[PDB]
Amino acid sequence: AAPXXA
Amino acid sequence: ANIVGGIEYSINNASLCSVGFSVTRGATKGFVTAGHCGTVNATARIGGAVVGTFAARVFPGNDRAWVSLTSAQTLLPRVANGSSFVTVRGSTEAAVGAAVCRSGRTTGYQCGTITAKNVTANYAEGAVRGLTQGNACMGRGDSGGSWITSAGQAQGVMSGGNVQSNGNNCGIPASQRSSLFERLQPILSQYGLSLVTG
Repeated sequence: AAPXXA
Repeated sequence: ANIVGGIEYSINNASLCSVGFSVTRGATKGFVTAGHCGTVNATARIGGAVVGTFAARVFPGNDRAWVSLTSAQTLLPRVANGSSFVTVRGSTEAAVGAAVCRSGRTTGYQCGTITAKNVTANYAEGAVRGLTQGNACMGRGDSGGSWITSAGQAQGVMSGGNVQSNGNNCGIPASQRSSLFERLQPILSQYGLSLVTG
């Protein structure tokens, strides 16, 4: 999972 | 600028995020967004003009922030849906299984359902706990944008999820998407904010 941003 | 949920804003002339919701703190105008978007005092711009700065944020742990705007900004109780708008009416939290939509500058307005609550995201920066998961798709740049029911109950702001190599999770089936949002209730109480409604 990654935050989102751009 | 007219502040509507879902539109683009930039942070320190670099990163892009989306507005979550117009809010007020006493006479101060603001918008709620994702904490990952900026640090305290970072400069937010809309269409190239300075509109305010980050007044507070928490990230990782939680994923929230609010930007205090100049008095010249116009707050609106609306979220972008294409060229149309969804009116914000309140912040009743929907339950698991309810339909919800999100708005952001990269994938526009996408809908799905809420699939789980209290989910932990292990981002590289550290874990973010207590997020709600939905299966509406999203992409890089949607962070901070509005999550709302079609009836206008604001749910929270876009935090993150399982973006694929094309920068979004819209190319994988709803069943495989994990799109996480920070609940709005705790952000309104933590910072003493009132949602703008219509």
